[PDB]
Amino acid sequence: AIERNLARMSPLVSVTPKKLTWEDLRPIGPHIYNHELPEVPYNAFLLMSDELGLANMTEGKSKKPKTLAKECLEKYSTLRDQTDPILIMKSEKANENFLWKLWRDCVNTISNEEMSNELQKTNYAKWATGDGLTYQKIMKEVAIDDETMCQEEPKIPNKCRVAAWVQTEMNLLSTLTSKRALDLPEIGPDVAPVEHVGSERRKYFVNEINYCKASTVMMKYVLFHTSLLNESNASMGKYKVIPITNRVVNEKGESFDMLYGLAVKGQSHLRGDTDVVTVVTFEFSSTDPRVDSGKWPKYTVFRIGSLFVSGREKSVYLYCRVNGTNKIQMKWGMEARRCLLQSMQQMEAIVEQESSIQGYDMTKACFKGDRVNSPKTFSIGTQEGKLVKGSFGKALRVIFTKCLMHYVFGNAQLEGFSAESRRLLLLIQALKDRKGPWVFDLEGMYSGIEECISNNPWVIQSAYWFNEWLGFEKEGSKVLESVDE
Amino acid sequence: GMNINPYFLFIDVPIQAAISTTFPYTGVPPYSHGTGTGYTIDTVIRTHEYSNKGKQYISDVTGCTMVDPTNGPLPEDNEPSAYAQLDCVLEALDRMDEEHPGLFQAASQNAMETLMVTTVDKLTQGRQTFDWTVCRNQPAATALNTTITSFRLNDLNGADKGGLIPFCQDIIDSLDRPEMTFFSVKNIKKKLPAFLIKRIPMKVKDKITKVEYIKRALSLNTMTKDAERGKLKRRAIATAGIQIRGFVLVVENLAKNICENLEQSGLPVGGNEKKAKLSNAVAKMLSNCPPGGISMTVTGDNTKWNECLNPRIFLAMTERITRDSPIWFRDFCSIAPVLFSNKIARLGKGFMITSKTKRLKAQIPCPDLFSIPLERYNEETRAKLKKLKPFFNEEGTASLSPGMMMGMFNMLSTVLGVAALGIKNIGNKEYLWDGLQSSDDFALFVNAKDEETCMEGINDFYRTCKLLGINMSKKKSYCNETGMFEFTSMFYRDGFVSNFAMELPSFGVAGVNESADMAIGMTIIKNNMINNGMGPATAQTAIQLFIADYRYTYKCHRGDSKVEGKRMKIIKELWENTKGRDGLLVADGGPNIYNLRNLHIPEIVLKYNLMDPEYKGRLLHPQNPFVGHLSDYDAVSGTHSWRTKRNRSILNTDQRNMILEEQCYAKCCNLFEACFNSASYRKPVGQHSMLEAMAHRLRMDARLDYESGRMSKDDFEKAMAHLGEI
Amino acid sequence: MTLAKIELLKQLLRDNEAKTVLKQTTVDQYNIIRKFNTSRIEKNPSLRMKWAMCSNFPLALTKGDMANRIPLEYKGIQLKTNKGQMCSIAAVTWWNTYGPIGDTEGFERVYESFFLRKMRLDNATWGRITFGPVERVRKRVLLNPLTKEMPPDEASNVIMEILFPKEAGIPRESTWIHRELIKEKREKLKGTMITPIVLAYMLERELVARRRFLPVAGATSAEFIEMLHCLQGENWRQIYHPGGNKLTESRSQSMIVACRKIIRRSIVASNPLELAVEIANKTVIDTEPLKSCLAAIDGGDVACDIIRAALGLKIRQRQRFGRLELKRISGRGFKNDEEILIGNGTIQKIGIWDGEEEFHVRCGECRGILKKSKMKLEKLLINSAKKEDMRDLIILCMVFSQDTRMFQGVRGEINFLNRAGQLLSPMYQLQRYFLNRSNDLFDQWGYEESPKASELHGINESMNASDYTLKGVVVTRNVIDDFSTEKVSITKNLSLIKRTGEVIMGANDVSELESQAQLMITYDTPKMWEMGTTKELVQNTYQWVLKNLVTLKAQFLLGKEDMFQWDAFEAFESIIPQKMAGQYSGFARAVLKQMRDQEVMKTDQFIKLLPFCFSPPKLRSNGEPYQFLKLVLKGGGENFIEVRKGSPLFSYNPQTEVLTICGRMMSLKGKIEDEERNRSMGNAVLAGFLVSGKYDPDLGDFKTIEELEKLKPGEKANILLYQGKPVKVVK
RNA sequence: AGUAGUAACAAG
RNA sequence: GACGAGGCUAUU
RNA sequence: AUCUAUAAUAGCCUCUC
Ligand SMILES: *O[C@H]1[C@@H](O)[C@H](n2cnc3c(N)ncnc32)O[C@@H]1COP(=O)(O)OP(=O)(O)OP(=O)(O)OC[C@H]1O[C@@H](n2c[n+](C)c3c(=O)[nH]c(N)nc32)[C@H](O)[C@@H]1O
Ligand SMILES: [Mg+2]
Ligand SMILES: [Mg+2]
Repeated sequence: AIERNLARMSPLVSVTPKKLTWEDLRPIGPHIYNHELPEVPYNAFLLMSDELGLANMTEGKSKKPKTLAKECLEKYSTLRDQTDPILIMKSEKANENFLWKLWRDCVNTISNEEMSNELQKTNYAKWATGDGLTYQKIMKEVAIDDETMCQEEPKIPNKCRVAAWVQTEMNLLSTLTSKRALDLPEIGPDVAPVEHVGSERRKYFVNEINYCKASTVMMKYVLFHTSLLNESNASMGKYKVIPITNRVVNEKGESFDMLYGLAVKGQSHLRGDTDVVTVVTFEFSSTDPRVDSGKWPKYTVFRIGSLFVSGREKSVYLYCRVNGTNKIQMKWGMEARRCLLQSMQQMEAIVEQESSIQGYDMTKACFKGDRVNSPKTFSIGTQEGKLVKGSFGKALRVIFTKCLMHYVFGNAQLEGFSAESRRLLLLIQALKDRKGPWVFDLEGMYSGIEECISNNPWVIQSAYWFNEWLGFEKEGSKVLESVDE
Repeated sequence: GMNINPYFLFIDVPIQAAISTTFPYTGVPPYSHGTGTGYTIDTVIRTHEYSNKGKQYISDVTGCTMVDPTNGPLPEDNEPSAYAQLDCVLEALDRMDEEHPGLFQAASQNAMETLMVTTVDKLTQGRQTFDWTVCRNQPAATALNTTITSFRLNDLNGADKGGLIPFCQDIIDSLDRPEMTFFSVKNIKKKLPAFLIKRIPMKVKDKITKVEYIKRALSLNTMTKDAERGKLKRRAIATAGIQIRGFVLVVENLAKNICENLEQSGLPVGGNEKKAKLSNAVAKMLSNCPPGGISMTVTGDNTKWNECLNPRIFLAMTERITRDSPIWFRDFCSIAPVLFSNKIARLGKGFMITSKTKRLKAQIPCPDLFSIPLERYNEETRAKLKKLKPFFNEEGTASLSPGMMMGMFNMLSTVLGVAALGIKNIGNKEYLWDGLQSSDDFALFVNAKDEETCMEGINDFYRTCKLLGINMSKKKSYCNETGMFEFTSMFYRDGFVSNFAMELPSFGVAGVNESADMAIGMTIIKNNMINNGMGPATAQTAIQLFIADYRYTYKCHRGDSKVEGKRMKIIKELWENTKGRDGLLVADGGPNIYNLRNLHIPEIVLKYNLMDPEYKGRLLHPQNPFVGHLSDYDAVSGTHSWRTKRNRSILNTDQRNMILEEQCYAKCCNLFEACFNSASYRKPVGQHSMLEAMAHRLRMDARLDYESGRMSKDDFEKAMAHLGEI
Repeated sequence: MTLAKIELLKQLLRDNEAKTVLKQTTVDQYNIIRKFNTSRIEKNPSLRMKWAMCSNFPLALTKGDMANRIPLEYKGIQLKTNKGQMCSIAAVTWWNTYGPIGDTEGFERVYESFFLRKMRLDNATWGRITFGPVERVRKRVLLNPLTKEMPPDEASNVIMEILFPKEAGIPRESTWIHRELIKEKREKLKGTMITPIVLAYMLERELVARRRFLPVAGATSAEFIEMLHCLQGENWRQIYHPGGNKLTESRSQSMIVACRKIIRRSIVASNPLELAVEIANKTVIDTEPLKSCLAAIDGGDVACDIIRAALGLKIRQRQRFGRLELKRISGRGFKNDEEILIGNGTIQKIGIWDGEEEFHVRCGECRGILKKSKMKLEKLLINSAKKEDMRDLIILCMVFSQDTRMFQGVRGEINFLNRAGQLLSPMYQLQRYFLNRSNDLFDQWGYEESPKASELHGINESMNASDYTLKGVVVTRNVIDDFSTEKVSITKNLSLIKRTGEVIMGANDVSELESQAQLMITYDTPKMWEMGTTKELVQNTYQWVLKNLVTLKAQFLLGKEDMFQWDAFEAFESIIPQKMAGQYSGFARAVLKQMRDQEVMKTDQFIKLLPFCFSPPKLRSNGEPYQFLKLVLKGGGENFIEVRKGSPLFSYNPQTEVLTICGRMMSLKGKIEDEERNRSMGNAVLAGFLVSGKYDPDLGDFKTIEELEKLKPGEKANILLYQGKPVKVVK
């Protein structure tokens, strides 16, 4: 029966096999290169590379977030007492007067002798938090009778092009700093030799990750989300000022409490997991928003003062933004430390491979080299169209930053892009291994990839990076086409 | 300057070796919002589009519009097709039977034995189940109890016999009753000023007609799925009722028995067992490659797997498999495909229409979708409703004869895929194909003399699958030389590589309680070390991160820390009062002493010798009030085995009557357990009433106490009087 | 409290809803109404817990005096609600700080298994940690040790007997073996106040086994599975010595595995006896020398006896077939693979033992002498013992004999593969199948007149002596005192010969089945890796070649044949099947010689082929080497080396100059000449063949190995090196 | 507004 | 408002 | 030689555009 049915089945019913070549792999998402679209704006819940933390020496006594914020503001009294705003940039639909009033109310509430962080429900606070904005629910009969009630046209995420600030953020977040933010608790003493090996390797890995800017940003996110969830549960019907705080340790062992800004939590009656609580964030920064204005459509920036870091003083701006979050996002922010694991497990695996090839632990050799082996190096990036190499620790920091960005910019667009581009990556690997891959509908796969590149900054930058790496891989393969031929 | 490109890692590491970095599972999983009606209507429309060239008629039992693509015209293009040919399916099944003698007979006999020794309580083992009495979703046990009670109202007492077979006979008979009486839920609305509307549910008798009951029995309740990774767009899932679930079990058991003995099936094996089987199969295919030839592996997914598979083909499959079985079992196995061929899809909550200027919103339910002009719907919804109209039922449902929206035939769908894999050749051509199947995912190994012959074999396999109603996705499938492939998200590159990312979400605090969560976290770390290639340094870091997450979740920071909190004050007081502080649990502010070598030891046991006697006695108090007690029996678990009172207090709903029935059941069950201490450990058996069993047990206990001196004359007389009065 | 229960039932029966629920709900339907719940269970408990811990009173208190002991407030912290009383986590902390002190007898008893686990960890020694390839196999293994193990149904029946004897139901005969145990347990729990269900799961924890599929490498005993996460990864091994005591069966199995590995390594060496002795003297089974373990245990296999003879010990010719011990008396058997048709109709591949053999058979108490022949059970002389033990011994002897009647007596379902497709020993499966269904075996075997001799009488299928008895079995009154010896001298080739010179055992009788030892085996020698699996050996050999690449290449260019002799290559030779070792050696030597002499040298191919040049060459009758497309190695279908293309064990990327060996990447940068990228691979794939030019269409399709082998010298041929790259070669 | 994204929340 | 199947885990 | 045998609840992972 199968033979008879296949005999009469049309030839048009075909899998249409096509041998894959490097020339068939085109760049993914060409629209990210056309300047008609606006460059993708900054939409992360908090500033990451533009963050500025007011530092106050502590005595290892985590008194209270309110007391910490008050003492930090007391140290920087000029910023605390700045009352007259000089507007620098304004969000399209924001009321800069209301935002400045809310900021001043936050500062006054933090600085008052009272022990509470509650804010009154004033006109500007109500506007900022979005009070009374939910639609009234009416009966089905009246709505059906009412001809003006129509189904809303869904809002689609818009299309954006590559923005250089994502590359800048990647470059800056993966660099080493002088501050440690990780607060890893102790474990039991090592007894088995495998435990001692693990501790010796953790030394290098943590020392590499703990000092990078991405670790400090991740800790800020984790602590803020923890505080926000606690406040949302504890204070459902109150406006609360939640300081954005961190604790860092210098290379000399001295600790600092860092205040990056203040947040205002709106009413939190989150019955559902996707229910939204509005958070109004006021974050200190030194970046002038006008240098690349396309990055800050969502921010209302005032200039509030200046600070001294060296012989040249640096301006201090206040980035003010209305934002929102839900319980799922708060829960997943409290557990962002897992980024570490995903970066560590990968890199450790590589080290283990080398160990199996050498017959001894290769952590020190991989990180810094030894008598018999030169330090292991990875292609890390580009500089003026030429491939640049970096150390093992740099690659570890890059992978950690990538995982942190997966958390920060993660949504359905990133998920779909990751899956489809993973299929494409497997095809490229097949090409590199000289496995002679074949395809059936390559344009369909490319369309599946490109359906997910709309406005996620990480997805757009990932498409750009994928195209760059694919070009480099084509250049490399050009030499593999003339072996025994 | 120098710009970081993370993809450059792949220049040094092969994609498979660094595959974990392509899974962004530290980010928030996508969640669905609002109604799933749009997705359900899209599913209905697409299911009917893939079968529109089939036989369209009207059901004489329900009056629904029915589409039958089976034995329909062969496809003329590469679009998804549901026009499976019965002859080709039977030929594939006969080839499978020839290659595995006695497999169908053994599987059918084992399934029949299991069914004969299966009780009605097997149906309580499900999650949210569609309840026809309330036309809602209720826990599987609740829906089963409601169905049993309603059947009792309609002279249907098969469930008393205890077996699944008499209850399924009762379901079949219920389908024939001219009318149905049952208990349903009715809400009373009260006006509580704030004004708000307060809902008070209660049970009330109700009656429906034969056709309405049949449509409810065949109905599927549709909802939206959340927390799904790797998908840009959301989808709708479906759940069936008790009538369907009764019969799905036997078909699933039969298909599982068949699949377990197929070397080409990836089900029901999973985890390390699946890895071992797959590795063995790949090695076998590698060694079986003809010399001097080419072996090529196709990583493939099937597109529209559930949409295009037809329950009629499944009925044919079941009839073929149970060829040598008694007639009763063949009918029993045929029931489920029949019910699925006549299934009806409930379309969900509906849609929402709003006035932006007036700031108003309203929910139009499914029965009233066409009550408003289609111009008041948005573009996509209007088009979908226009396409849905022919299959729409006036009560708010849709006829869904084609397709497999439920997705309850994973094993049988795998059997069909393996039957496709078992052809291995068309027309004596110079190629041979084999492979592995897991539902819609497959890996196809084709051995031939050159690449072109392998491509011809792949095309032949594609067309053969088309003949069986299976559509290989040309967009998400690819092929290469054997040695590297992907199957069910497992990546083989000269062996299966570890994928650590998929395990990341499990490294958090479980959310049972402090002690259980500590145990779960340590066990997760240990098993990830064993299975997912997690090195010792990463394992220790995972211990540290879990400890940090645990301390912040349970507000049990180190007793020598300066963190603030209601619990932390007492934690610091305990830290001051304690001498052997190394024996304190982490939940009590104690230090963490876990390392790699002791991940498998519970925390209390690990610190047992270090505890101070007073702290140990307080912690392990037999009568601590934080753990439930049986009623006063002693509880050996500590004070950290507490339970959270999960009160699902839906806002503005006052369950003054549902809670009453729940409490009545609880009191009866508690008394029964007090009479029968083994009931919790072993399921009690018996077709007699609980009252009679309890009465006889108490009579025996009283008499034996009297004879043993445990009870005196007066108490014995009282007990006998009460028993006789009862 | 019977009267209290009766009064409670009477009070409950007043409620009409409760009365109707009790009257209409069957005992079976209780299991339904126990799970009745009007509300769905909340999902995502992690988020629910993170949210609830921020609440004020998320914990439920059990009403009673102990809940009342908790103060309403403590230093400005409200611990309990002032319906269902709720408390804060601070209430739990307060109880742990100032609560009443209780007796901890219950916890110590309920979790005794975990305390044994902790003690096993504490009384353990840790060895060194080694870095290197570790090939792991996924096997179904036991997770936790159990003193007594039974299947879940038996354990459940025993637990019901111990804890709920009244409502236990039918006294299943399967519980008989455990009756004594039950009494013992009822002794310990007579006056315990612990809730019975907790005790039941304690007993399950003590009795019911948990078996899971896990990746293991050389240590499958539960004591080692407990520490598996620390034992090894994919690239490192951690020596571990668990505390407690280990069974004799585990020691015997581990020593059998060790001896088989030693023989397999030694046979390919020059003077195998000396190497075998050297390795054996340094072999430790967990924490005891191999020689001592061989001296103590009374058992083993051919390899164990050979190692005993090599060490100067006395050979014990004992064999184990599950339930019975068989001591050789006379005769030598040979195992051959053959497809046997089972009674069910399915042909199964089984190892059949030929020849005539005599065995002292012991099972429980029953003893006997078994005379077996190829595929036939000649005779079995038995002594009177327990009828049950007598019939188990008889059926065990019949199945052990591989008789045709036994195979044809199968009527039902027999699984020779587990759900993962792994091969289960056919003979043990047959033994298990026929143990519980001996009726069909006896019916198929046949019967004949019982012997009428003075001391000989038959036995029937009715487990009693009678005038009818099954063929072959004969009872005797000649009491035998079991087994309580021979003297042999081990020769150079590990063959055991008597004083007469006849060979009684040899290295060719050792089973080739690779198995996972139950106890960790260590070799206290720097060349321990030579006793590893095929993949580990391949990776280590190629790593050694890479480490000495420069000196090896220099010796090759200057020297001619001394480079082919190395101990690393000797270890590599042990994983090559001996049939092809000489042919592979000839092929590889010819290829390397042609690469050198013709000056077209390719480093990747040289490295790939060098290990295969160790065995003495074995050319064809016409004086030319055999030609190969791939060199197959022991174990698995993925263990082979492709001459032309890459292989799962060996692949080379010329673009990046990266060698992938068993999944590990190494760099040839520096140890390579870039000009080798322009060099043609067609000169290093066939012995005696050199690339003559471009692929000529005139010659036709690409020739095969046998077609190449028959070509005359100076003749061209089209060759496909690999996909998309043809070439033509000449001899 | 904002969150967000094919449909919701922005309290009931 | 959150289904089916497979594997693994914890608990009674 | 683990093939057998295996109560219930819950969690995590895998498996339409
Ligand atoms: O688990 C494996 C092995 O380690 C274990 N085993 C074998 N011998 C022992 C002893 N003596 N103590 C503890 N454990 C032991 O059983 C498995 C054996 O696997 P394998 O080596 O592959 O088995 P083998 O190849 O030897 O043949 P097999 O039929 O499985 O029998 C193994 C065992 O039985 C002996 N045997 C059976 N028969 C019918 C034999 C025969 O006819 N002639 C001879 N000479 N021996 C026979 C085998 O020789 C072994 O003793
Ligand atoms: Mg697939
Ligand atoms: Mg799929």
